[PDB]
Amino acid sequence: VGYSAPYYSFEASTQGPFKTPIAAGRGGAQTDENQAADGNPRYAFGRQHG
Amino acid sequence: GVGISTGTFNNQTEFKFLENGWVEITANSSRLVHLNMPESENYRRVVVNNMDKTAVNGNMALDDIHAQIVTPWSLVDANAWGVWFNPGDWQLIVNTMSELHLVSFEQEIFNVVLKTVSESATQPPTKVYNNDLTASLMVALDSNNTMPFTPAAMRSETLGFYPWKPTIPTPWRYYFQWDRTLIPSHTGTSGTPTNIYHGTDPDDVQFYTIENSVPVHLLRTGDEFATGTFFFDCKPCRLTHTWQTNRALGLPPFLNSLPQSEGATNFGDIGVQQDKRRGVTQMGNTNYITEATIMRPAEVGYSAPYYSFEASTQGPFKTPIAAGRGGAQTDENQAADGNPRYAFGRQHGQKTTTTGETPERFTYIAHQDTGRYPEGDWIQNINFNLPVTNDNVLLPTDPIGGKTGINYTNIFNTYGPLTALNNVPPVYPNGQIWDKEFDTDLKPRLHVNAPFVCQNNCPGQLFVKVAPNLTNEYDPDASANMSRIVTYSDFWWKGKLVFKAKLRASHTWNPIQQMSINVDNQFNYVPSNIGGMKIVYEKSQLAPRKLY
Amino acid sequence: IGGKTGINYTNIFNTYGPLTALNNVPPVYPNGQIWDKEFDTDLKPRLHVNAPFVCQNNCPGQLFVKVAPNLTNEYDPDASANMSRIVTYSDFWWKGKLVF
Amino acid sequence: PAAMRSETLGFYPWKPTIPTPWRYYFQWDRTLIPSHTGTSGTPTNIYHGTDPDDVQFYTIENSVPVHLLRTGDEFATGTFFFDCKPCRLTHTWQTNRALG
Amino acid sequence: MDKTAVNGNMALDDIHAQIVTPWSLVDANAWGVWFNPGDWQLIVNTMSEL
Amino acid sequence: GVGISTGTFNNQTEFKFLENGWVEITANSSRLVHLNMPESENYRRVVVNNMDKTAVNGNMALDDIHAQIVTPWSLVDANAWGVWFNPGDWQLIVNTMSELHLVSFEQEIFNVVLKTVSESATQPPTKVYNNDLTASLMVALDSNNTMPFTPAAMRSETLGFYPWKPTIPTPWRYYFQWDRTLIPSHTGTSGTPTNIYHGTDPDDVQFYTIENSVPVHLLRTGDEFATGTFFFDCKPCRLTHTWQTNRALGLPPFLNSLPQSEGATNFGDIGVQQDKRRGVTQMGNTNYITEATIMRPAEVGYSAPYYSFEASTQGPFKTPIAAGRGGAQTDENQAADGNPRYAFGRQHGQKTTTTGETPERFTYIAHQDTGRYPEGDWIQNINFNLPVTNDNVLLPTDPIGGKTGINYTNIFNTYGPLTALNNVPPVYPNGQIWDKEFDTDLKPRLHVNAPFVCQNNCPGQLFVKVAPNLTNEYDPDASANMSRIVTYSDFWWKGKLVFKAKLRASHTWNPIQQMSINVDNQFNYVPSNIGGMKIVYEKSQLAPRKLY
Amino acid sequence: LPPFLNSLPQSEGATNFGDIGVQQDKRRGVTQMGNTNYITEATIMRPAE
Repeated sequence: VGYSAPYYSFEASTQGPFKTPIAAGRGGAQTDENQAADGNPRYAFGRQHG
Repeated sequence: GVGISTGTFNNQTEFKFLENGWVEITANSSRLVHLNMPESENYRRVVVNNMDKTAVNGNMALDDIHAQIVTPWSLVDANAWGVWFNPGDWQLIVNTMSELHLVSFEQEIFNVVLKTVSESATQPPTKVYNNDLTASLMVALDSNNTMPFTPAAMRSETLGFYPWKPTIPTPWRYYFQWDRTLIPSHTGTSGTPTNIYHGTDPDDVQFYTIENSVPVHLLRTGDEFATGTFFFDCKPCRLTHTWQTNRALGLPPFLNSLPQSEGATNFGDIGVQQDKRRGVTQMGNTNYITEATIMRPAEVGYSAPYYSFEASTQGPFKTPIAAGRGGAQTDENQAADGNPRYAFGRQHGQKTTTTGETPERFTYIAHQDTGRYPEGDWIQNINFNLPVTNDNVLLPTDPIGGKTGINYTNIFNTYGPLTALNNVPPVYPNGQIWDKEFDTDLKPRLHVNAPFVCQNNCPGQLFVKVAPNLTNEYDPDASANMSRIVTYSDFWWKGKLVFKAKLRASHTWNPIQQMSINVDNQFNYVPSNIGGMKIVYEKSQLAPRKLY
Repeated sequence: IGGKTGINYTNIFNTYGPLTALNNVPPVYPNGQIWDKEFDTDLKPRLHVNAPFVCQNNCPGQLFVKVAPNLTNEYDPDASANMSRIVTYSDFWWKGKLVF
Repeated sequence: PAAMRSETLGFYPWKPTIPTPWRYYFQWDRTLIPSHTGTSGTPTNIYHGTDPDDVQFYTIENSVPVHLLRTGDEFATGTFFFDCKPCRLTHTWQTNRALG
Repeated sequence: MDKTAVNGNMALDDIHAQIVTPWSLVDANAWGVWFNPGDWQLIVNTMSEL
Repeated sequence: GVGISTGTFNNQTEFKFLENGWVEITANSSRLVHLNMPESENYRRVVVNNMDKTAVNGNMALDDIHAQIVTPWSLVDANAWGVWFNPGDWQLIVNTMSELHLVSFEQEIFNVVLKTVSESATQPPTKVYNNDLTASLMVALDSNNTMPFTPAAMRSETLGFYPWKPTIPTPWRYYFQWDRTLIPSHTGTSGTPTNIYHGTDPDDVQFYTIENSVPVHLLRTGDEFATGTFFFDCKPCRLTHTWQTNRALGLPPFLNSLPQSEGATNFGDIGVQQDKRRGVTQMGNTNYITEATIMRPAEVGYSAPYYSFEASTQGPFKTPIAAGRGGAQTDENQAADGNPRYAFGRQHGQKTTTTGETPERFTYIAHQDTGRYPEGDWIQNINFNLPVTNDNVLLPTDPIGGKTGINYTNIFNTYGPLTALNNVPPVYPNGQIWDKEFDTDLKPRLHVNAPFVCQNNCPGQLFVKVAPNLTNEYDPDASANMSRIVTYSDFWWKGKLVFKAKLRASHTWNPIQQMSINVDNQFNYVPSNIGGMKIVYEKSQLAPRKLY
Repeated sequence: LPPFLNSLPQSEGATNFGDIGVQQDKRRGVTQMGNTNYITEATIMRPAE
């Protein structure tokens, strides 16, 4: 159930580096805002959307 | 019969346009095949041991130890692009179609001839060629695909590529199980690493004979043979390449400032602080939204270990990769892994009139940008404090295992549930057309050697052999070697491959990349004053396609 | 690893393989995207980390809008200048209907 | 998808909104070598330009039929059906450690 | 380039080329466009698949 | 009506493949046309006399004297390749079709708007634009082709070539008969050669008005107009060029000796004395059979006088030629006669963002080798004694009339009953598509300005005009000038051209010449950071065809 | 198509000519004189003879 993937891994092809995506992050017993990790998405937005 | 031809020569490829932009390409190929009696009339079980070469520490990749069964039969293989299309036809396909479908295959043997060389050992020792009218050619079509599959194109051993040049089949041989152990080492590795050929696991043993498995046909001059039509089962082949990288997927950032003047330095500018932008990332602990940082839907391509040899029951083997690199960074000089290399002879592209035995070769750099610049890769500690500190980064520059010529990219693997890749593009003319899937529970998502893998059913292989032309003396109980009349046969082979293609449509304002003759390549498409011929390789997914 | 003290084997680690079981991404209300277009790639990704719904064979097409040019009395197509327009703007009502 | 930039229609029915300026990626070639704080020198950081075979310039005018609507007019897309596996509204909690 | 010009800042890369068009995009693909906190509660607390 | 659109924008070109390799191309073109009220509301009869310029001896070719009728109407012309296809589409046609058929044409006017400029002569003098809801646009389609035919493409005055850039029609004017006499002279010609504008032959007088001849339509916002479908009558256009010269027709000489080795100097050799060979010639008094001498069936191309001005009733005019040269010998430097030159603006190819009023231009060098190298020509006395003697030869080098810069090739003409030539190839994007035949008893075998000439029937011209928007004061008996409200109109024009094409087939082993983007031309097919656009011209009969 | 006159007579008069307003070597249009920029009425391209 789940898998391990390289973290804060930038890969590079024909147009510059890019972050390697992960299907799920963590959080729970160990991660909260403080137990911050990879895989969890972050949303930034304005007055029209929240 | 004796004075009657049993067939027709046909090397015409027809293009028949249907409705709704579908063409039906039917490639006819005809050759004169020359065939000699077998070295022996036996099956031979031979081992190849170059232990001496691997005996040098640091040379493991030079390993060639194997066991194989040598058979008295020859294989007629026509699965290579060059057998069916010429530079002319390829241009048509490649510049105007957008996808290819392999539909069927048929082949037939006609106008068989058997002669016997008689030497009138004279002053100037002479030899008379005579027709053996009642002699037979032996034909076997393994349509139930019993025999192990051996695509002659991985050895540049297919029929030849020119309709006005006679050809020959290859001696059929197949791998026989063996057990071998080889421990890697390097220049100056004290000692002698184990390098052992253990032998054969009895439970892995399978000796196959044509005679016991396929029905054999004897054809005399008057006879003829024809395979019927075989239909393949295969997903279509795209004739277009993709160019978008993770870096080019979706909505670009809105530029708050646009160039006011033309000029290679008059850039536009996002107008917003990288730590003050809106959008999505997968960096839960950061407020920086950059193009390297912003979220993309999946990953195009993947990272795999390079110049990685793996080892199982029979020796080391190179780990295969689905796509190499090349472009901005790799040319012949920016040489990498993943790009295939083709070596071949006079029958398949090496200039005909060229003297010398060095194969003709080429490294294929596709056009779909789906590979990697390992040199641009970097791992960096999760705190993400930015001008990253030498010990919160792993650069393709830092050494692993203390080896200075090894970095984490050589052992790296970023394949996973978000990987998106494309099958392999066609390599004209040296590339194989179709391949047999592995009879494995779980199968490979692609084959790096043919764009077409037939799953449930493939055409069976065609085996040929001069039947034994005994002399008056023959004693089956002698421990000697059967003495035969020197016989050879010439027959005509005619094959028919049908494809289905779809015509491309322009969708951009700007023109596309097309194959075209020019003052620099021109002479590669016409004979020499000597009649020398050559067949330069070409690319196939010239036009772009949007990935997303 | 590599003698870097702030890097360990987990940062370069990968245990994805033929026994991996995972689930697609959950919906993010209200900022998350609903649907996404699959990649026109031979082999496709098992999921998309940005939308729980990827439409394969067919997706709704995009909708583009624009005020057509409201020219003034003076207009010279062969001038290397910039077309002069009457300051126009438009307001319209958009109505959409999504069924689940 | 305008949602990866938080550029969708707005979320409140009683607040007027606006569409986003449409733009799309154009092929380019760039090289950037990683480095760190105190990396002697200046790592290659080059914008090479465009592979001509990767070039695709698209225009709306040449590709889609354009509709001019005046006040009296109206426009309607018809109904589009999606093709998508269902989305689960439940989470799993079992780890390899809790199976069987 | 100026920003990446600082060693250790590669992840701050934003170099790209794009086509700027005179058209606007009407995009409504975000949850917030179709449901309110009220509706979301209903879906999420009582349905099991969507 | 007022708030209702009466039309649709469409600039999509569709390619619909039929059976047996026939495509049906349907080119949709849409533009926003801007139109102003007329200078005057009258027909004007004006003469242009640049006598002063021709007044310089040696400047006759600079002649511009003519009479014309100036009309209050504008012409909507869309006959230029660039109006219907983009670089993208052209590549498709040109690289994959082998012949083109122009089938039909339709055009319509919609979404009409009329505004009136009101100036609030303020501090900073202002002006308000208001809609004149009851005002009318006047449309006239001369479908009986009454008016004299005036293809706007010979002046680079067609609709513009980009769908996202508004355009304008041209002020319609037509030639009015005049009589003029100009005697040629040269630098230092004593005296003043007659240079007279005699006036008009009364029997050659034809004053035409739109109002009296075509039905006029008044369209208000709510209205719309549509021409119906017109079918053309025209022979097909070939998309291939020929390359064979008289020198390459038929059976080559049998070579009695062939190169034994490869080598740019290892030639083969006919083995027979030029005066001892078999074969046919038309040199009844000679036994020499050479490639320049042996008989060919007819002649490909012809020789015509060069930089020849002829004179009739209205001034001198350049003698036209069906094909120029270029290739081995002519490039921009090996400049010659017969090749057309195109001058144009920002609306038709000149870079958009370029400042400066010099037209953008280009000389078109076709690909069909059907022209001449006058420099290689020679006349030689019938005795044919060979190392010909200076006075039994006329070389492009000897002077005629004692002029040292004139030779017999400039006055030479070898057109005759054995001449074979091809019609003119298409010039994308500045070239005209179709042309009206001459209503002459005997007609020209071709037109050097359009590959398509419609004989029996052509689409009629489309005339547009803002109707008079009078003010409160208007006195028809005043010798003054009618005072009008400053009105202008914007309307959308939509045209539809349908073609029929046939797909090409490979017939040679070697690839063909195809149009393709590359690192050197790439930036000519995409906008600038400023949005500058340009439309570089292209060639059209790229692939070869055998002549015989 | 005759050349578009950028200047028209303002007064009646057998000498009140109109004038093309453009330099013969700066005009748009077609010719068959590949090596020249002069577009005049004797020079401009006609369809046949």
